[PDB]
Amino acid sequence: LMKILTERGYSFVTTAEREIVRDIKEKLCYVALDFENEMATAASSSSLEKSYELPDGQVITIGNERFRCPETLFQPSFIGMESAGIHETTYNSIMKCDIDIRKDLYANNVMSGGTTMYPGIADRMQKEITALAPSTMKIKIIAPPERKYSVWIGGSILASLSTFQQMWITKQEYDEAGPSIVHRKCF
Amino acid sequence: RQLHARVDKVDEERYDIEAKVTKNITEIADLTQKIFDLRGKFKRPTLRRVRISADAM
Repeated sequence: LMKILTERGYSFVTTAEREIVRDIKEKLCYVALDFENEMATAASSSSLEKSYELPDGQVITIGNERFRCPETLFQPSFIGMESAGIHETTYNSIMKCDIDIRKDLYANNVMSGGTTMYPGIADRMQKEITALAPSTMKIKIIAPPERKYSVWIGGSILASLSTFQQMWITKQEYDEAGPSIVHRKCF
Repeated sequence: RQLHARVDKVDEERYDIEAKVTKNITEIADLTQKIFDLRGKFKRPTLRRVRISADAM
């Protein structure tokens, strides 16, 4: 996004400016269910543009860049990465598992963390994986409102489970072994 | 001596009912253990105090 906004005439290079671009993405961006159709209109009309307030009273108006940036999730080549995207990774994680595993993984794709809040992402991911998946099979995405924070919650759940109170490295075992112990005790 | 045979065999039998109820108790423990699993699946997520420090400050 810093580079695409440069193309539009707004240079963001310093720390304050870099923090703003991150904030712009968080408030204005989305992925879109259908990139090409979304770009066909975003690239043609102001009706798909949104203005962001820069903290000096000036504004920046962003159009198809609003989705072309998040689109990197489906097209990593946008940042020089060799990858077919997040739906390829989801797909191969299912495909490389045994066929009696795959049915349960297809039905349980889990969104966690940020980017999962972008408009079109839960629907787009389900569409992108079902497109690679065999027919008959049900492909489904889990994407709760506990977005961007559910992993913290999972931390809270695990830390407080009775099943987990034997999983702790104690300050006895650590002092005797040193930090390499974490490799044997955690996972 | 009939009593001695009786106490031999009935000692055996009370030890046997002992072991039978012992297996009943062991299987109560094990089936109720997998049942602890079953109901924990359902009840563990709430064994937690939540939404305390959210606002008080």
